[PDB]
Amino acid sequence: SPPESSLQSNFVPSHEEVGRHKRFLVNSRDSLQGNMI
Amino acid sequence: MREIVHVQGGQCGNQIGAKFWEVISDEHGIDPTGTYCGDSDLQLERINVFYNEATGGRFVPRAILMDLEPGTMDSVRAGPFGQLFRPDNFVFGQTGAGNNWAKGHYTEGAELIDSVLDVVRKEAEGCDCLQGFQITHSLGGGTGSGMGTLLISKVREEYPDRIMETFSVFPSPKVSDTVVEPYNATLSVHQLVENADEVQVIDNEALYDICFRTLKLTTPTYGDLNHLVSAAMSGVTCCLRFPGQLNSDLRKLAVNLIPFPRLHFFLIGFAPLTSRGSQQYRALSVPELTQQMFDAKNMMCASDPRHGRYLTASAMFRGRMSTKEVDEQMLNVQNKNSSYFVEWIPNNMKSSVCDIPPKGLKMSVTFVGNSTAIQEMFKRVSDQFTAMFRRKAFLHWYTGEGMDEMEFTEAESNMNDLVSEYQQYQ
Amino acid sequence: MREIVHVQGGQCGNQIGAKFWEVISDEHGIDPTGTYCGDSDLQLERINVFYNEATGGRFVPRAILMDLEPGTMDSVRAGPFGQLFRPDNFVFGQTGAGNNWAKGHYTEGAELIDSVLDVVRKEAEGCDCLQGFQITHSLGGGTGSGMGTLLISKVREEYPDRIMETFSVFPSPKVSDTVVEPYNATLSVHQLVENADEVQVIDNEALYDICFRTLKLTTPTYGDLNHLVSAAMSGVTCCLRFPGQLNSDLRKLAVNLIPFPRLHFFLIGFAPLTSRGSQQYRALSVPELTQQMFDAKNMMCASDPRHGRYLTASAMFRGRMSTKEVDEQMLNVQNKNSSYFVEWIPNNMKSSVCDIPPKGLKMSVTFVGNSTAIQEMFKRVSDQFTAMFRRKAFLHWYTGEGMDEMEFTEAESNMNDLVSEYQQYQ
Amino acid sequence: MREVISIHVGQAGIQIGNACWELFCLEHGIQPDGQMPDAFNTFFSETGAGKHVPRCVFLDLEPTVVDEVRTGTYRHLFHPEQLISGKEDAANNFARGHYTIGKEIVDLSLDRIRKLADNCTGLQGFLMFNAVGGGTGSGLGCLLLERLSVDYGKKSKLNFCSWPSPQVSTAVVEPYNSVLSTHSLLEHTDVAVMLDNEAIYDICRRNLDIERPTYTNLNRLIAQVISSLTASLRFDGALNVDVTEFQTNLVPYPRIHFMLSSYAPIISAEKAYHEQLSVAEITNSAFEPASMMAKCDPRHGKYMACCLMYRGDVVPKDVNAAVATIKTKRTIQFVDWCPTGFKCGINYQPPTVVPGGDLAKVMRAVCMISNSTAIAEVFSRMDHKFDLMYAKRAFVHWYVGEGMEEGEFSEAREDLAALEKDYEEVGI
Amino acid sequence: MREVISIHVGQAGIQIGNACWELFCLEHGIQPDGQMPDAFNTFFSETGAGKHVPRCVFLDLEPTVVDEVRTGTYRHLFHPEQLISGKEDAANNFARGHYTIGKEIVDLSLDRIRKLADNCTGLQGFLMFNAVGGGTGSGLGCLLLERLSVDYGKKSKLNFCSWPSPQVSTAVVEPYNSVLSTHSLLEHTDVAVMLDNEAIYDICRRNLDIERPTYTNLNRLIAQVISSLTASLRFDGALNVDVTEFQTNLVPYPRIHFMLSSYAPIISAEKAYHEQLSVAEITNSAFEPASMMAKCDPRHGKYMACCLMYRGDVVPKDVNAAVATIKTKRTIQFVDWCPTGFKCGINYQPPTVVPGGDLAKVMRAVCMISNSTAIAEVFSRMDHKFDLMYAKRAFVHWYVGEGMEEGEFSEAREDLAALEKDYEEVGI
Ligand SMILES: Nc1nc2c(ncn2[C@@H]2O[C@H](COP(=O)(O)OP(=O)(O)OP(=O)(O)O)[C@@H](O)[C@H]2O)c(=O)[nH]1
Ligand SMILES: Nc1nc2c(ncn2[C@@H]2O[C@H](COP(=O)(O)OP(=O)(O)OP(=O)(O)O)[C@@H](O)[C@H]2O)c(=O)[nH]1
Ligand SMILES: Nc1nc2c(ncn2[C@@H]2O[C@H](COP(=O)(O)OP(=O)(O)O)[C@@H](O)[C@H]2O)c(=O)[nH]1
Ligand SMILES: Nc1nc2c(ncn2[C@@H]2O[C@H](COP(=O)(O)OP(=O)(O)O)[C@@H](O)[C@H]2O)c(=O)[nH]1
Ligand SMILES: [Mg+2]
Ligand SMILES: [Mg+2]
Repeated sequence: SPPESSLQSNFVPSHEEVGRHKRFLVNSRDSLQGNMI
Repeated sequence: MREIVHVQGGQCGNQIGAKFWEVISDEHGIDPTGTYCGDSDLQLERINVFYNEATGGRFVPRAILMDLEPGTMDSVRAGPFGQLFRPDNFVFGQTGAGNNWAKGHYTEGAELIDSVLDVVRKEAEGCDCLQGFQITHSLGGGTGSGMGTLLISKVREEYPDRIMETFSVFPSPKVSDTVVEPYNATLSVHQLVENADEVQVIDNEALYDICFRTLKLTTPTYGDLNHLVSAAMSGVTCCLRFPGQLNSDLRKLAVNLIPFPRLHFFLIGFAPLTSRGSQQYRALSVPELTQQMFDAKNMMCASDPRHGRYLTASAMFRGRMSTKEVDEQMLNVQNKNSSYFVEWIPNNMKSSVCDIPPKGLKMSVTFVGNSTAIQEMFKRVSDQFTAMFRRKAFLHWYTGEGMDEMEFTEAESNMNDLVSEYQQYQ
Repeated sequence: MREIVHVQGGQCGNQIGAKFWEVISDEHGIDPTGTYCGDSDLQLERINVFYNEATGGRFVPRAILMDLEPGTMDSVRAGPFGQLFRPDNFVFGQTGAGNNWAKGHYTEGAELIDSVLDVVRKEAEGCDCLQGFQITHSLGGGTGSGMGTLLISKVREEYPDRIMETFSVFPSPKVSDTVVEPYNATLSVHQLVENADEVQVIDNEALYDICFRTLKLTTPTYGDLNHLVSAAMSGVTCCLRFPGQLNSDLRKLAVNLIPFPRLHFFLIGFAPLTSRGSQQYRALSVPELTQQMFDAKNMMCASDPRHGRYLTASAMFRGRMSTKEVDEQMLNVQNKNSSYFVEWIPNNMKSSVCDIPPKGLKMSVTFVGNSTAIQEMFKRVSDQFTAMFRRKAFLHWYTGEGMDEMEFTEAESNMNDLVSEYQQYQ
Repeated sequence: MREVISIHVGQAGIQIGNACWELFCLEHGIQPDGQMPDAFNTFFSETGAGKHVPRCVFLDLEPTVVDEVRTGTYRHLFHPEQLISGKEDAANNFARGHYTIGKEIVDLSLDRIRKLADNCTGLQGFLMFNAVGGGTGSGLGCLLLERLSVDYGKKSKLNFCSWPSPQVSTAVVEPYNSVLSTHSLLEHTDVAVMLDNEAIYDICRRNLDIERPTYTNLNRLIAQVISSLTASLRFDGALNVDVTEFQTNLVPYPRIHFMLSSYAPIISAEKAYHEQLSVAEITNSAFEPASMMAKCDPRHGKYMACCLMYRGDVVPKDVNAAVATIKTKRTIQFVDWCPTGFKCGINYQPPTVVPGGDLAKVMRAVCMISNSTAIAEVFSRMDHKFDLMYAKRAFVHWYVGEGMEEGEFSEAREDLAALEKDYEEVGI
Repeated sequence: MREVISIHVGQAGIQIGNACWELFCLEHGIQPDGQMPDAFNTFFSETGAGKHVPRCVFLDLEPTVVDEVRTGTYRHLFHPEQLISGKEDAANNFARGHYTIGKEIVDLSLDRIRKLADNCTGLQGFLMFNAVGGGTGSGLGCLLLERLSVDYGKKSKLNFCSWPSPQVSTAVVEPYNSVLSTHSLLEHTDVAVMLDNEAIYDICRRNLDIERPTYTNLNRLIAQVISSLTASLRFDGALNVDVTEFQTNLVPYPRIHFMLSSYAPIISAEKAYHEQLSVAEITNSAFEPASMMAKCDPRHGKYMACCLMYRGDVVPKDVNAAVATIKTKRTIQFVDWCPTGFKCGINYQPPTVVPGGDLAKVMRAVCMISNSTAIAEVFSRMDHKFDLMYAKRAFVHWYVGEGMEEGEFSEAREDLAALEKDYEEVGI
């Protein structure tokens, strides 16, 4: 088997690439105009 | 119609500009997936000022993410409203400017400035004619100051007749971060004073002082300081997005705040501002809207305007309200504070009515004012820059990355001349 | 009515035309077993231009599968849409050309070209009247460059007045494979310049440039790049199969691109081309189509048109679209980019409207342009050829097949006078 | 994308390196096989089924510590020629490191570095660990830095070299080995960070009340330091600190890059059950001279620059309140030409505790690296006990008879004397 | 239709045919009886009911290595008369091996090479594996190459000649045998490739880390070379390279047909799963000067052509990306009359590892055959060794009285110096 086509007839790529992340640790923040809890 | 072009540079600009697109998507009823909800005429009758219809029905922001390291680009797309932006608006560096001016301005910001003007021209020439450029970045670091302001140099050459609106966050006097700050700050200031049509100043000392006294939070983070800048930056552009009894725009601010083009530095205020302890106890009306807004505690610069003199100023009133109590109260604040207002200018105030109030409130105001009290943090930058430069400390980076020495002597002399010309009008 | 005969040679050509007969099968509703699907009258009103009715219900291609080695033709047949082609339209070689123009053109290209002339005479004379030929091959190899171009020669003599429209892929100069490329490149140009009516240049690093910058493909295979140029092959012939408000033809391209018979070398662009991380973000309109098409990033020839002058150009649009914007956009780019558009021709470029767009897209555009920037591509192939022929390298595989040195110098002369002829029009 | 190469020369580098990489394996989740039951990229590579092999070389001229790593637990984590070994020890000699044994091992060493660097662009720099008192840690450690400057010119090169004590040195010819290593690393090292063994012994005795720990317990505490330096390179945080501003914020002059460190909190589980861990007091502990990392008193030294690396659940508000407290504090004095004196970097990941170790699970920590004028005294005591033994030709016949000539001692003597004059001139 | 004929002479040729056909039987599914439980048509011919039969001749005048093959496991696979045996050893003698004792075995060998190459037209070429230092490898190899040149002149003549090393020569009269053999290797051999023993000795010593390797492990590496040689000929690929492509892309002058070889990766199981052996990490090791399989140092030579063949799941994106960094590095250099020097072949099927051998199951591999000006050095010390021992008539009486004449040595001396004058004439 040769490698398959990675483009549809719509002429766009077929599979995504997961971006190189940074080990996202979230931060809980919200303020002003009610400013939560 | 008109088109505000936003550019979002540096680590600091990428967080304060992301929170900006959280609240403008709030004001226009935009979902984080790009669609629309809310069912109102007033949310999208003027939507081309900040958004583009992308033939998927979504409203992509006309804002470009711009940094020399993908650490901040990773964060702004992982969180909420990161799906709103286009990945082609993101421009990536890989090396990173380690808070050095020549690092971003001469060596490795030179090869990414060709790619980022390609995306500026992609969205500028795609419309008929735009209204202005809105430049948020950081002068304390490197990728915001040096790599940021050569963009300011280049787009002014291509579009000299358009307005040049910059919101720059300054080094702060009390907190000591990014220890080579006075080199980055001074080398950006003298070059943007001949280049930017008008500049507004944000300092993290003043945003902390707001959370000390007016918001009375206990643990304010950077996201809380972001929405302080973001609520003010929404308010300064609200009349271009919404109707009103008295319409205005950014060059209305420019013609009504700038008697001389060398002096174009402003202070920002924003009222009302309380926590829930005073949300139901304070009469939301025109007296304390104007009177909190003329307070040093509410100022977003680390300056006391009581020290200086208000040369010119403007107020951006938002919401359905009585209009006498807007402008006659600014006549009373001029009569009571006649010593605080400059003597050869009668009616220092520009006013406008932006009849759609912001979300969650019914009355608000945004301050943009040219005060000669903005001299004082140029003085403390001058004192600490010449403290580092009289014995040439931390200089070998700024020499070895292709940048000369008399470029620094003209940098100090230009800003000293800017300080001296603010004295003669006080 | 008319018929365009695809003649498809070299191991590059057979696998770049397998993807060509996949896209015109998809656009025309051809099941790979041969039967029609999709029950649309516009989708089969013009079939006789590329397919012939088989009196068994199927639509056999008018394709001339051509190679000197029996391997790539077996892989094309074994793949999908490879059982569409007539088995007798394949012509088989048993020895092959070893990237050798001598055995490609003279010795091993002679005993097989008598069978190719038999099959191309059989299908063409069976038609009522021809429209042209579509020569797709490679110049960096042995069989496509060797007797694909001798096939170009003799059907030009035997058919003197028809159209000969060739998609030839030049050798990739930056990252060069098949080390004796400039012998097969330069010395097949000077033969082809008096025997080809219309030429389009394809470069492999340009095909990698559009896969990297505009498609952001992580792993681009040959199937991707053969699929991208088949967008050009279908977009250039859209009006041959489909109606339009303004019509065209390959003859229209001939009469509206060359003011002189020698300058038939063209560049090719295709728009739109975006990833699906930015497909929902793409506003798809006529002004955004033309400006993204008019970039060296998008053009599938590896020559910079900013260093040259577009002497003549053309733009086939596709899709239901307004016909004031099918010209006011080119008045915008001619007035803005007048430095890149030559003066002694007024209004350098034409357009036509095809009504059916490619499937999945509502509008598209292909571009065939006679730009004088190709002088930097022939002179760049020149400095490898004159350096490798000065010191007599790899020449005994050439002179040892009924051959001498005189037409190598004639190749240098007949190509550098094409370089110098493009010199006088920049 | 991002990657950093760690080089460990000498058996001091070996023992600091095995504990440094066992924390990284427990920090990202690498089993002793190199599998993950994505910040590994900045310290661990990839090769298919989770195989996250390390990006570090291990130089030693003698095999007696390297091949017992091969025999030990971490066999298949490390690539086998990343562990590079000779046959004979340099045995406390600068000449034995350079000219007789090191010339035959440095060709294979740069062969492995070149293959391990050209795998992907994005190399921030090299982290050097060595012993200046030793033979291969100072001699071969010099010649690696000579061959790294000639090819990898513009790349950053951090340094963490174990300076000997005024008292605990366990050698006699470390006066020769150390000051010949200075003539190496004034002009080849970009940022030099100083270490000292009794300055880790007195932290283990006082801050954890551990009366009999060993060399390996020193190596956990320093492993926590290097992991905190690369905290922002791997994990996310509010203020990113990569390697390029360890030098442009802490090095004011190219010949002034010798600098100090400190770590806090170093608190056991039996003391963390009573003391509250606030950001204000962990940085107050990092400013105490008794909590210092290389035994250099900063009362007579004058802080030119500093860096703070907060790691954990540190809110930026009390970062700025605590650092304003030390400007008010008079006993930590700073320089008049550097009024601002601080670069702050916040990372959200808490410090990773090793079970069976010495530390507990704390929610916040500081890694402070400060360039101060106090580094003048650590070389002035080097002045006094070098001239006290060089004056009567003691231990000189080993050096002169083994390739290196007399006179290189005198120019390296004038080199560190010039370093003394530079630190006195900048400290006015 | 398509077939290739291998030819082996000498004891070295016989066991180098045993390794390359232990491998080719193991990848084509060929049991030692030949029964499958159309890509095989190059090396095996369909005979009867599902039997595949070797396409070669095994040639040796001494029976001591060949009749032990016909009593072995592969004895019902091979045809009996394809293995042709003599009666007496040539005994390091060009005079006997060409003239005296080698003339009664050529009539059987040319009968079988006719009966094997006449079954189908379109024969792809002949391969030759000879021992240069041997007696029948040099003598019989020369004369039958002469007779196959007059019979089949227009067919390819591949050769992988096993040359004596500068220090490893395992005999005494290698100056006579090799210089006499290269007089005719120059004139009627279309392709020559040097396989020096000590170079492949070193490669097994450091890459595969076997410090007692034997001629078996030497022979497996050549088997991997010939497998990735004709991988494109046997199986399909992204870009085919034919055997005719070799001379058209590596031989710019008919006299210069002497090229090099290199195989990478040759990693061992233990060291295998420890590197992402990527289309680059493996093409950098293929171009490494010490990874040479004939110990011709190319840093003092100029590359005049190079052919790379990839074998596995190789995308050509990083083929072009990695070969660009090969082109840009200045430690490699090309002669200016070949601005490009690269012919690439791609085969989809990965190489197959032999059980119990010394390689590992590797997904992608590179074999690289480069023509260079650095062939002048293997003939330059050949000049030194021949004249140093021809000076005083050593071993001359074994050649003069056994068929040749005094003066063959002078002209074989002369035309090798003509090869040197021709190589330096390219070398400006
Ligand atoms: N902190 C720490 N210091 C060590 C360690 N091992 C050795 N040292 C220091 O190194 C000095 C002795 O030199 P070594 O490192 O053992 O020798 P070397 O640098 O490998 O060079 P050679 O003497 O040739 O083996 C001692 O005085 C210690 O200060 C260790 O595991 N941890
Ligand atoms: N590459 C390779 N060469 C070998 C091998 N075995 C022997 N040789 C070469 O063969 C040479 C000696 O000749 P032999 O092959 O033993 O004997 P021969 O070719 O039959 O010729 P005679 O010496 O007359 O018996 C040595 O110089 C080696 O270089 C092997 O396993 N691999
Ligand atoms: N206004 C504002 N300032 C910030 C924010 N985050 C950090 N800062 C300030 O910016 C300085 C660091 O800037 P830096 O990120 O290095 O700028 P960069 O070079 O553009 O990345 C610190 O002194 C902070 O006080 C923010 O979210 N808003
Ligand atoms: N665009 C394109 N180029 C190809 C393709 N296949 C091979 N090539 C290029 O063609 C050159 C080899 O010529 P080739 O077609 O194989 O020789 P030929 O079949 O005898 O003409 C190589 O440099 C490849 O880069 C293909 O499918 N598409
Ligand atoms: Mg030693
Ligand atoms: Mg022999």
